[PDB]
This record gives sequence, C-alpha cells and structure tokens, in this order.
Amino acid sequence: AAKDVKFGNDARVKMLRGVNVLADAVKVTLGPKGRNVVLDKSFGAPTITKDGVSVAREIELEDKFENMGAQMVKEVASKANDAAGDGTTTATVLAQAIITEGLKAVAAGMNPMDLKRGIDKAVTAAVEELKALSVPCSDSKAIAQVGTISANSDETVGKLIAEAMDKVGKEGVITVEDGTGLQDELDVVEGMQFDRGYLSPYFINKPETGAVELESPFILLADKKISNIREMLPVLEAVAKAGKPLLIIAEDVEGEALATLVVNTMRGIVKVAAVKAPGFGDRRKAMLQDIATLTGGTVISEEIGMELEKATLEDLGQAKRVVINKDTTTIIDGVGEEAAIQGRVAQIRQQIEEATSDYDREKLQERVAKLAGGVAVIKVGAATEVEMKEKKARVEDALHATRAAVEEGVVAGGGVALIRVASKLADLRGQNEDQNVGIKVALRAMEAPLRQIVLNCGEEPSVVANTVKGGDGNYGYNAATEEYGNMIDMGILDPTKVTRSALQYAASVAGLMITTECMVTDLP
Amino acid sequence: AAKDVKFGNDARVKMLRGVNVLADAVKVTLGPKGRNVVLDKSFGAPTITKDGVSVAREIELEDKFENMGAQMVKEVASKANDAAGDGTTTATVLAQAIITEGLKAVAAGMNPMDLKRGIDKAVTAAVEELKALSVPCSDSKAIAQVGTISANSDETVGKLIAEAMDKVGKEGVITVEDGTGLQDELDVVEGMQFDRGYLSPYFINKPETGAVELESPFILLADKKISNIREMLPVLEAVAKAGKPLLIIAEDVEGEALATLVVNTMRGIVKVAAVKAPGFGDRRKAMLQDIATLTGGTVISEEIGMELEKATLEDLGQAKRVVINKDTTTIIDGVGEEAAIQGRVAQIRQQIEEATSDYDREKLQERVAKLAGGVAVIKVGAATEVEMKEKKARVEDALHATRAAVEEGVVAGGGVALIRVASKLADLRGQNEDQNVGIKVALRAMEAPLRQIVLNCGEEPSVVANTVKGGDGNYGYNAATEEYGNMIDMGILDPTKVTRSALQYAASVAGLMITTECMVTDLP
Amino acid sequence: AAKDVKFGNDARVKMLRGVNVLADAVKVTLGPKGRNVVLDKSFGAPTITKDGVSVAREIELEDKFENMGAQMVKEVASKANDAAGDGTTTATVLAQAIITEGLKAVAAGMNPMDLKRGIDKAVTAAVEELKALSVPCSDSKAIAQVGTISANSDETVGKLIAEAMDKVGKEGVITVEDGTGLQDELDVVEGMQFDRGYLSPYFINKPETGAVELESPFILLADKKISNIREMLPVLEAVAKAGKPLLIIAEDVEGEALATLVVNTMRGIVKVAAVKAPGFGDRRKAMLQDIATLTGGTVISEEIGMELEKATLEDLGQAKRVVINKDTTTIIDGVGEEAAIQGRVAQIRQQIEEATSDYDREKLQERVAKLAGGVAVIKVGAATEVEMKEKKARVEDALHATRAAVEEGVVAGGGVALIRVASKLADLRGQNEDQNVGIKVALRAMEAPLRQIVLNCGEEPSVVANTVKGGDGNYGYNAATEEYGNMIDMGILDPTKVTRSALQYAASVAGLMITTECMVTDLP
Ligand SMILES: Nc1ncnc2c1ncn2[C@@H]1O[C@H](COP(=O)(O)OP(=O)(O)OP(=O)(O)O)[C@@H](O)[C@H]1O
Ligand SMILES: Nc1ncnc2c1ncn2[C@@H]1O[C@H](COP(=O)(O)OP(=O)(O)OP(=O)(O)O)[C@@H](O)[C@H]1O
Ligand SMILES: Nc1ncnc2c1ncn2[C@@H]1O[C@H](COP(=O)(O)OP(=O)(O)OP(=O)(O)O)[C@@H](O)[C@H]1O
Ligand SMILES: [K+]
Ligand SMILES: [K+]
Ligand SMILES: [K+]
Ligand SMILES: [Mg+2]
Ligand SMILES: [Mg+2]
Ligand SMILES: [Mg+2]
Repeated sequence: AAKDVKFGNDARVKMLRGVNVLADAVKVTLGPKGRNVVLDKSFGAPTITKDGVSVAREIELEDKFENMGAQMVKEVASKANDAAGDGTTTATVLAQAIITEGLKAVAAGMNPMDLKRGIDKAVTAAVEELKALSVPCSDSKAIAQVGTISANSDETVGKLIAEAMDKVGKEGVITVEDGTGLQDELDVVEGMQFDRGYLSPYFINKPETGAVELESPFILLADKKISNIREMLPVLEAVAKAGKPLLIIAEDVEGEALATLVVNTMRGIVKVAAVKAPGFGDRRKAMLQDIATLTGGTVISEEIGMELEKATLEDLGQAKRVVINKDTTTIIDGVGEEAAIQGRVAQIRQQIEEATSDYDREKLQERVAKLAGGVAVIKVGAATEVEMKEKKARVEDALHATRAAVEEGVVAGGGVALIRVASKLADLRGQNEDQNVGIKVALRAMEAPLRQIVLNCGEEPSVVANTVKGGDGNYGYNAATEEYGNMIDMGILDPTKVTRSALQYAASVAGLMITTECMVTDLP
Repeated sequence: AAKDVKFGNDARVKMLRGVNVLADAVKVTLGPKGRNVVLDKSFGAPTITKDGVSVAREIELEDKFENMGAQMVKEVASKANDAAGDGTTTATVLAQAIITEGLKAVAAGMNPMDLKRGIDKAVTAAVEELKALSVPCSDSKAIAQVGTISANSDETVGKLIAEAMDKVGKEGVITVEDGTGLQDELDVVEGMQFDRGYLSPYFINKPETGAVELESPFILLADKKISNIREMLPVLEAVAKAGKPLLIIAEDVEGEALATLVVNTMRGIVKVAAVKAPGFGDRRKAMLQDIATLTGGTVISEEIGMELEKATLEDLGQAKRVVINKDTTTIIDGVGEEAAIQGRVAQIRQQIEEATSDYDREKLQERVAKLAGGVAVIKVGAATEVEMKEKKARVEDALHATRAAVEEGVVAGGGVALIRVASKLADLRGQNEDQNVGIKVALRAMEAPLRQIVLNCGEEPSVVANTVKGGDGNYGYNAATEEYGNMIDMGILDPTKVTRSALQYAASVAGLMITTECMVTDLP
Repeated sequence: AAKDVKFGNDARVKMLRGVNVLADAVKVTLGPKGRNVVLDKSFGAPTITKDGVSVAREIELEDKFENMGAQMVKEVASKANDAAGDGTTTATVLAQAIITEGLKAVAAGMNPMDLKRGIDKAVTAAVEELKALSVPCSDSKAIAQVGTISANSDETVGKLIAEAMDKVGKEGVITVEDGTGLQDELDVVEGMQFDRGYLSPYFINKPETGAVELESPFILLADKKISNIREMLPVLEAVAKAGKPLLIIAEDVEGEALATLVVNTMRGIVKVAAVKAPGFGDRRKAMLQDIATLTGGTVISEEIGMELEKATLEDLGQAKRVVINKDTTTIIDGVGEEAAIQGRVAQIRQQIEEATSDYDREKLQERVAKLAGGVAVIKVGAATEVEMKEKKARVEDALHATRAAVEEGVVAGGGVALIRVASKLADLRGQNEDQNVGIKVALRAMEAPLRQIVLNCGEEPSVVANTVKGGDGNYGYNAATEEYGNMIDMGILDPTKVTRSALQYAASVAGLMITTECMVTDLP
C-alpha cells in the first residue's frame, strides 16, 4: 500500500508528541504521592493502578506517526520492568527528557549522531556512578524500606517481604498472591511438598482430615507405571516383613493393585500411601531423582537395568514423615544423603545458568528451593477486588525492589542519587561539541526523576530540586514528608539495579530516537 | 486501538456522573416506602422489582467513562448482595455518598490517597461500632421482624421464615420456591428422602398412589450394578427366610433381575423395592455411606474386597419404614447407629470448611440436614407472574436478612444505627488533616441511608434526620409509619452483618475511587 | 448495552399509553355488538376475529416503554384465556380501567403501594361477591344460553354444546372442529374405538366397506411383538377349537404370521382380525390394560411371568363386537368386569390429580371417557375459510363458557353482575386513605365491562349504566336488544369462573403496574 512519510522536523514533532503523551500518562503515578490511573476494561470492571510500565503498555494514539513513536518509547518502561520490575516510571521520564533535549539540540541545526554518541557516553558514566553510589541493602530493615518505597510507602509490605526471604532463605522461592480476607499473610514450606494426593481414600489413616500419613516411609521411586502386585510381591513382602509404611511415588498404581493395597491397609499387612511421581516426563524423572537424593533411595527405571520385581527395601527411598492429603504429599525430612541434595541442586543451578527461558531457570530454582531450602508464599488480602489488584501490584513492585536491592544495593531514593550522579558528570565532553551537547542533553535529563516525584507532591520541583542539589550525597527530598534530608536515613531506598536499568534503557532508546530524519508509516 | 484518555477533574466528573446515575437508579427502592422499577426484558414480559443490587446490575451508560465508573461502583451492591443478600441499596447509597464527599474534598486541591486512608480508618471504626451495636436476633419474633423489614414490611414472610428454621432446625436447609396457588407454603422433610423411585411398578404395594412401601426394610447398599439374580441368591434367600421387605439402594437393578424380583413380589417370595443410589460417583458413595450410617448397613463395594454374593442380611441396611413412590424413596427412621451419622456429618462439615465453592459446602450442608436434622421448603403464591417474582424476591431477601440477623444480630433499622455509629466517631482524626478530611467524608456519608429511606417516604430527610439524631440508640424514624421511636421495638430490624458488609464494600470501593487521576478507555 | 431509563411520571405515561393501546384494540370485540378485527397474515389471507385475547396477543409497539407496558398488560387477557378461556376482553377492559384510575391516584401524589394493597383488598372482596352471586348453570338450557352469549348471541352453538355434553356425559370429552359443508355437526362415540385398523385386507369380512368385524371376539392383549405362529399355536388352536373370532391387539403381527392368519381366514380355520395396540409404551400398556379391564382379559407381557405360548382363551380378552376398518378398531361392548373399568379410570383420574401438564390430564381424562363414558365431537361448517375460523373460535369460546358455567354457575351478564358486586363494596376501606383510594379505584373500574359492552352497541354507557345501576340483581342492559331487564331470564349468561378469573388477573397485574417508579430498557 502507499505509505505515509514525514521528513525532517515533522517526523521529530510527531515523535515528540507521541513520547510526551506516553510519558505524561506514565509519570502521574511516580513518587510516594503519585496518583492512580483508572484503566477501563472492555470485559469486566476497570482496573486501578499506580504502576508505571502498566500505564505505559496501554498507550496508543490514532495518529500513526505519534502512535509508532509512542510504540518506540514504550520500550523504555517495558525493558525497565523486564530487568528490575520497578522504577519504570523513572525510566519513562528519563527517556522523555533525553529525547526532548536531544531533539532540541537537533533543532539547533547540528548532528544527531554525535548527540547519540555523547548521550551514550554520559549515560554510561552515569550508570557507573550509580553503581559506585550503590549502598548494599541486605538487612531486612533496608530491604523492608526498599519494598516500602516501591509499594508506595507501605512499610507492612516491605516488612512482610523481608520476613518472607528470611523464612524461605536466599535459595528459596518467594511468591506474592491474593488471600481470601482483607489482610496479607505469609506461609513458608520446607522440604518436599508435591501435589500428589493419595490414589485411594482407603489409605487415609486420619479421616478427620481425609489424609494419609506415613512414618519412616518406604519411598518406592518407580519411573514406571506400577500395575500388578506380582511386580510388588518381593518388595511388598519385604515391606510387610519390615512392617514400616511404604510410600508410592511412581507414575501410578492400577485399580487392582490399588484394591489389593487398600484392602491390606485395613487388613494391617502394609500401610501404603499410593501417590504419583511429581513432574511429567523429563521433569518427572527430575522430581523422582530429587526425591531419591533427599530420601537416599533409587529411582526404579528400566533402561538402566532393573525391575520392580527386582526392587527391595534398598531401592525404596526412606523418609522420616510423609504426609499425604487429598492433594499434597509432603516428604518431611527424607532420610537420605544431603550430599546428593547439594550435588543435585548444583547440576540444577548449572541448568539454570544454561536455562535461557525464565520458566526453565525458575523451575530449576524451585527444584533447588524444595531440595535445598524452602518455599514461601505471600498471600495478600483486600475487601474488594480493585483494591486486591492495586495492593497486590504494589506488593510485587515491593518484591522486585527488595530483591534488586539485595542484589545490587540501594542509593539515595526519590530521584536524588541521580541528581548527585549528574553533578558528578558536569564535565564530560565527547568527540566534538556535538557530542558535548549530547552529554549536556543527558545531564539535563538526569534530574527529571526527583523533579517529577516532587511535582506529584505539588511542590516547586525547581526550588525543591535546587535545595536538594544544595546538599549532596543522600541529602534529598522526602517527597511523602515534603522535607529534605538523607534519603537513606528515613528509608527512601531504591535498588541500584532499578535505576541503572531504567537509565540504560532510556538512553539506548533516546540515542536512535534523536537521529531520526526519515520516518515512514502507512496511509491512514 | 487508539484509546480515550482523560486527566484531572474531567476523570472525577465522569466517575461521579456514572456513580450518581447508578445510585439514583438503585435508591428509589430503599426503605419500606421504596417504589418498584420495571426492568424491560427483550424476551418475555418486563419484570418488576424492589431489590437494590438487582437494579444496580442492570445499569450501563453509553458514555464510556461514565459507564465504566458505573462498572466500578456496581461492585458495592454486587458484593453487598454476595455477602449478606440484603441491604444492597444501603450499600449503594453509602458508596455514592462517600465517593461524592471525597471527590469534593479532592476538588479542594488536596491529597486523595490520604483521604482514602482516613476513609478506611473511619469506616473500620464504624464497622466496629455497628458490630458492637449488634443486638442478637435469634428468637422467631425478631426473625419475623427482620423478614418483615427486608420483605418490604411483610410480617407473613418473616413469620414463615422463622417457622421454617423452627421446623427444619438450624443445621437443616430452608428454600424459598414457587407455589401453584395464590399463597405461600412451608414444608419440612425429615430423614433422607432421595428422588430414587421404584425401578418397577410391579413393586408397588399401594397402586392407589402408585408407590412402594417397605416396613423394616433390608437396605442392600450396593455401589455396583446388579447384573444377575445369581449375585442375590445369598441375600434374597436370606431375606425370603427373613421375610422382611428388601429395599435395593444400588447403582441399579438389571431388567432380568428386575423381572425376577417383580415376579417374586406377586409370587409373594420377597417384598422387593428396587431403587437407585442417590448421587453419582463420589456423591453417590457419600449418599450410600449416609444411608448406611442411618440404617446400620454397609455400602457393598469391591475395592474394599468383598462381593455381592458374599453379602448377607447384615450388609443389608435396616430401616423402620421406607416409602418409595414413582420419584422419591424416603428412608423414614433408618434403624441404625446415629453416632456414625454425626461422625459422617462431622467429616461433612470438615468438607464444608474446606469447601470453597458455595455449591460444595451447600451439598455437604444438605447432607448434614438429611442425616442430622431435616429439610424445609418455602413456597410462594401469586395470581400473575410479576407479582410472583416481586413477592418471591422479597421473601428471599427477607430470608437472607433473617439468617444474617441470626448470625450477627440486628441493630437499629432504617438508617438509624448508622446515625448512632457516625455520632460515635465524630472525633476520629487520621495521620494528616488530609486523613482527617477523609474521616469526615466517611462520617458525613454515613448518615445517608436514613435520608434516602425517609425521602422514599416523602418526608424532610433534613428535619426528620435531625429529629432522629436528637434521640439516640434505637430512637429513629419509623419510615413506613412516618414516626420517631425505637427501631428495635417497632419491628424495624436490620442485620448487623448486612450493614457491616454494605459499609465495608462501599468504603473499599470509594477509597480507590477518590484517588482516581486518569481514565483510559477505547475511543468511541 | 447502553440502557434507556425512564423515571417518574414519564414512565407512568408510557405505561398508560401502552395499556390504553392494547385495551382499545381489544375492547372493540366486547359484547354481542363487538366489532371484528382483520389481523393480517404475512402468509395466507388474514383472519377475522371477535375474540379478546386473540386480539390482545398480537399487540406490539415500537416504543419500548409503551411496548413494555403493553406486554405487562397483555398478561391479563392471556391469563384470563388460560384460566377460563372466555371473557378475556372483559379482563383487559377491567385491567385498563384499574391501571388508569390507580395512575390517576398516584398522579395526585399519594402512596402507590398502599393503592395496590387497597386495590387487592377491594378486588378480593369483589371476587367473593361474584362467587356468592354465582347462579348454577348445569341444565342444557342455561348451558345453551351461556354458549349463545359467548358465541356472540348464537343459540345454535350453545344448544349444540349442551347436546354434546348430553350425548357424551360429563366424564366424556367434547371437541369442536371444523366440518366439510356449510353446517356444524355433533358426533358422540361410546366404548372402545382406537385407530388401529386391520393389519391385512384379507381379514376384511366386508369388502363393500373394507372393514373387519368380529363377534364375541377373543382379544389377545399381547404387550409384545407377535412374530411366529409357533408362538400362537396354543392360542390359535384354542381359538379354532373355540371357533370364536380372534382379535389381536398387540404391538404387531409379523408378515409370516399375518400371511398364515389371513390364509386361515378364507381357509375357514380362524376368523382373525390383527390390529395394533393403541398407544406407545406406557400409554400403549395403559390402553392394553383399559381393554383388559373392559373385556375381562389379561395383558400378555413377559415380566409378570407368562408368555404368548402360555396364553389361552382366558388371556384372550372377550368382547361382544369389535368393528375394525382400514383405520379404527372399535371394541363395542367388551364383555368383561366393569369394576376393573372404574378402578382403572379411578387410577387414571388420580394420575390427572398429579398430572401437571394439561396434556397429561387430557390424555388421562380421555382414557376415562373411553373406558367409562364416551367421546363427543363438534364440527364447524360454512361456505368459506375465514368463516371456518370465526365460527370455530366462537363455538370454542362458547364451549369454554358453558363448561365454566357448569363448573361455577353463572351471574348477571353484560357486566351487570359486576355492577351489583361493586355496589356491594362501596364501603370498603383499607389501612389508610391510600388503601381506601385504591379500593375506590377498583370500585370505579368495576363498572367498565357493561359500559364498554353498551358502547360497542352504540348507546350512552353513562345513561345506560346509570339505569342499570338504578335496578339491581339481574336488572341490567340487554346489549344486543338495547333494552334493560333481567340478565338471567332472557338468556344473557356468563360463567362466574370467567368473570372471577378476569377480575383476579386484572387486579394482580394492575397492583404492581401502579406502584412502579422507574423503567430500564435498551436504547432504541
Ligand atoms: N517517601 C518517599 N520520599 C521520596 N521519594 C520517594 C518516596 N517514596 C518513593 N519515592 C520515590 O518515588 C518513586 C516511587 O514511585 P512508584 O513506586 O510509584 O514508581 P517507580 O518505583 O518509579 O516505578 P514502578 O511503577 O515500576 O514501581 C521512586 O523513584 C522512589 O525513589
Ligand atoms: N418500617 C420501617 N421503618 C423504618 N425503616 C424501615 C422500615 N422498613 C424498612 N426500613 C429500612 O429501609 C430499608 C429497607 O429497604 P429495602 O428492604 O427495600 O432494601 P434493603 O434492605 O436496603 O436492600 P435489599 O434490596 O438488598 O433487600 C432498610 O434500611 C431498613 O432498615
Ligand atoms: N345480549 C347481550 N346482552 C348483554 N350483555 C351481553 C350480551 N351478549 C353478550 N354480552 C356480554 O358481552 C360479553 C360477551 O361478548 P364477547 O364474547 O364478544 O366477549 P368476551 O366474553 O369478553 O370475550 P372472549 O369470548 O373473547 O373471551 C360478556 O361480558 C357478556 O356478558
Ligand atoms: K509508578
Ligand atoms: K431496596
Ligand atoms: K370478545
Ligand atoms: Mg517502585
Ligand atoms: Mg432488605
Ligand atoms: Mg364467551
């Protein structure tokens, strides 16, 4: 089809318009006094959000040029959320400021490519200064403060998140979800707990709970479908002679074998709980070997060279307690070597490092968390459901900030460390005065976050930012409190990863955003 | 698609317009003198209702922003009906009042999120004051009065409701349904009566009713398909020797054994009634175990490890009387261990507490009702159908309010206890003057329900509400009578649960409603 | 979708407009001088009708709100036809008058629900007065008069209807159909006559009519398929030895068996007429048992414990005469126990009592009428097809009125007994002046039927109704004769059921029609 092309300043005007629209929509939610953006939903009820990339990803314009400029500027918030999951509004504001200043420099009749070169130089130096200005955040206090700041000044959320990684450990998994009531809560799970309920309620030794519990159980790890008691005659006779409970973690147990086993349960012969092997296929064998490592047993497999009729007490993994309910089979203290546990989680972490999909690395990380540490779950509560969504989003922003602050540390919060960094780079010069103008573009843009945070509080971002710049280090502006002081002190803490990724993506977008000369869309 | 985005006071104006439209439609039905609304039906004749959430759920606007604002405000009535099933119009009125006052506060150029914090603080205190002001409603008189008030001043409805729980007991089930004549009706059923008619009319011992009746029956509980009489030669010989009637509650009886048994019936060998096991699968096993508990029998199964040919008189459950008609089989006074019934319904109640779906907990509650107490049914009568719908809806609203009043007690009805509670909180102050103004928003909005109830009666809500506030406690306005006095005494009873849930949901919506800054919807 | 909402007096005006349109279309057919309405048929020629509910059910309005009110007011005529099948125009007129007067009362600013309460009170009293004013219509004279008035002053129709129940008896069934020529026809059928012609023409003992007739027939009631003579060797040998004609009422007789039987018919061995068992399944067994009761025979079925090869003369039911033609098999005077006939029809009437569908009770009443009484048919003859339609509908209205008058009696015709009833209620007062005004609304609306009937006759409904009210009892206005005088004596009779149901449904609709405040409908 015939295309629609804008050359020269017109293309830049469309770009600035789209970028400004998207950034104006995003930035109203920045800072502790940022407000919420109500998003209509064609299906169901509208949502209420204060997240930056959430607002950014919903922005499209009817003007094709402005729309696709907004499409290119949405990448800043999208990638900032992708990296750190927080500070997306700061990324959008910084990108818009860099783009505007660089376009103004282009409007002076000078090379945009050297503007991009200088912008990249200055922002690289600024990211370095942010990383060097990083102060570690590994104490649950500062972690809770970081989560607070990214939960829109919510101390309870950051506190609960710090308690969550405290309960689960560093190698454990922390999850934020909804609770049923109006209040949030945290639960941590240690050892193995896999959602494989008993394959028959007749195994239930505690009908008041509808659950099976086995003590010092024999965990027959069968990477096979358990069918005929003739397969289990040697092993189940050996277990009845042993008398201790046997736990079935296999592909399944058939109806006739299940009938024999259940009958024997109230015949008193064998106290067996039949459940399935967690995972499916490769992950099924992964869980099977995981349980074997925890319980010191062997996975009954056929291609390796043994049979179920060859299985005896030794092939049976051994645990201390295995609680089976209608859904979960919790191997509590699998009686087996820890050494195979660390070796398994080591191969698992090697897989994580070789896992490109976040899904793969996360599944393997959860394999570690079950096998090595624990699993913690945060439930969040609210009376209504828009409150549910907003509070859960804030709690997960807090989670992202807490983890990133554990990762890289923190800096002076509220866009103040960026002001310090910009003060640290007022001297940088590129290859030509054009690259120097690009550096000045970046430097002028670096003070936008605090100014926008303060503007969301309704002060003078000019006067307030000036007073903040008057002090240095962590001296800033407590935007929620409307005061100046050490941003680290009162707990205005932002992860260095958050700000660094935001700045990097903002500059990387703005560098090519400035150098646009020919812009083509389709005809409307 | 290109979106339609709004900022500033325009967003709040659109929110307020949609919310006001929805609440104005809702509140014409509040109070004893509330009027009805005809809802047109594209299919069939239009309907007439005085319910609040029913009117609320039908409201949508052509204006996208106002329409979706109505979408978020409809949540108040929807959730109030979900929790309490009554007082939904009061919830809508309270939500609209809080929203309007908080938006007015925002219009003063002041912080909305602190308004939300103060509103939540004041409303939590108000819910506490309401619950502390709860007076118990467990006697049939106060139940009748609650049903009266929530059936639009209909004493017959609340009376029938109190009589219903009196007949069925508290663990029993009460249902409001349609009657054929011009009048309401109440029926209670004891024991199990399960809709499993005789599998053959030749079993009918009373053809004048076309029904089978067995006395001291042998209840063969066989969770298996009867396939040949050869399966029943042990039990049928044992019963012909016993001579007492045998009742079959099995999976089914095949046609050949059915023919043999029917022949034996007029051959006089065994007095047979063949019916099926109520439920299907797991619920079928549940019903079979229930019948076994009451009748002192055992469900014939093969996984447990025994055959029907192995069954004898003992495996046949025993009752006092079992009446089988073309549809139902009523095990009247199953002669068997009650203790197993209470243990069974205890496991059933454990399931109820572990039943998240209302369907699951309700099925298990009915299992309790049949096994422990009884089952009650309320009918309703009318000449035409719009009358039928309006009356039955009033009866069910009254049922919901009576049960909520049994649960949490009652308070001063007609928007009066809310006035007392608001008077109890005139002092509360939040974190800042912003939260204080939010608390005052909540306090000012708390008194709206009396105003709307009085206005639906056509008085001066100002002067009448002032006179109501002049007295306290249960002194208020008898809106139907258009007089002042004790709300509790004059039969003006509203459940504390109803008002508490209404207030909670109204405030929880209004809190984020106030903090709205931007709207994003599709372009029209 | 975006809704169209009407509040207050706009909604009331739209309701009244729809009601008025529907009632104006209906009432032109009221009285002996009601005028006919051509209803266009998109397929075929339009019809000409003087029926009230027939005109009412065709009313559709483009205005959603007027159409809404019209749909709610159509219920009056629909339910009046549903209950009594007659006097539907009177129901529509009464409902319109009550609605108009109640809307006028509400337009005075007074409480609508109390108006509904008073209207219901007054109409309940009026229905009681109508029932107390009922004078029996059981003799053929008053039946003919009721039919005449409800056949729009057609004595032939009511006469034929009285003759119809005279020929068929009260337990019998009267049916009105159209005839072939220009004259109506009445036919009565007694005993058994089921449309099961001979299975083969070689059974025909009278080729001049193509019919089979058996004298003292042996009725083989086989609830089974009859296949091979080897099944019938005992039966047919027993018949040939008995020499009596053998009538087979079974599922069928197979082609080889039929060929052998037909051969034997002109071989002189057995005079067999093979016909099928009337009904299908349960109703087939019901017909078989009815014939067994009438003919003193036994139904051959396997599940009781006998076989066709076990059948002999005793299992062969016995009749006096069975006339079989190409279609029907008429067991005329089945010689057998009448006691089982009355017991069976008593069970069938029991089934009527727990028959929910009108089809169920109709089937069962026809079973009784065949087995106990008779069956009657009324034809409708005329030169053309529109005359078919009009005459048949008129005759069936007359039939409905005659039966309802046999049921509850009659009252003064032409809306005069209603005038007397309203004169008997001029004092009723409700709980408040609002209920009193509702009662007065009902009383004022009560005189509408006579006034509209007279207006259809072209007199002064004012002066005429005033003169009617001046006299009392049966003194009224002979609308057809344009004269005053006794309604009962000169043959103006209407069922008390018709008027009572009409008034009840009119008030039941109008009660909620008055109290509505608001409308909800889709946008046009
Ligand atoms: N009490 C406070 N005083 C000063 N600055 C604060 C305060 N609380 C938060 N901030 C700053 O404001 C921002 C927090 O706002 P918000 O959490 O809504 O957005 P974000 O962290 O930039 O992005 P995201 O939408 O991805 O979570 C951060 O830049 C933080 O440093
Ligand atoms: N006779 C009365 N005197 C005073 N207040 C009354 C009287 N009857 C009802 N009320 C009050 O008016 C309201 C009853 O109105 P209505 O029953 O139509 O709606 P609701 O209870 O708010 O909600 P729902 O539509 O869910 O049933 C309640 O707030 C009740 O306390
Ligand atoms: N000769 C008459 N004198 C007085 N009133 C009469 C006379 N004939 C009929 N009526 C009255 O007119 C009505 C009968 O007319 P018509 O059969 O057309 O209407 P309907 O009975 O209301 O309607 P439908 O049979 O369609 O339900 C009755 O109210 C009857 O009392
Ligand atoms: K944000
Ligand atoms: K209401
Ligand atoms: K008519
Ligand atoms: Mg944040
Ligand atoms: Mg109510
Ligand atoms: Mg008639």
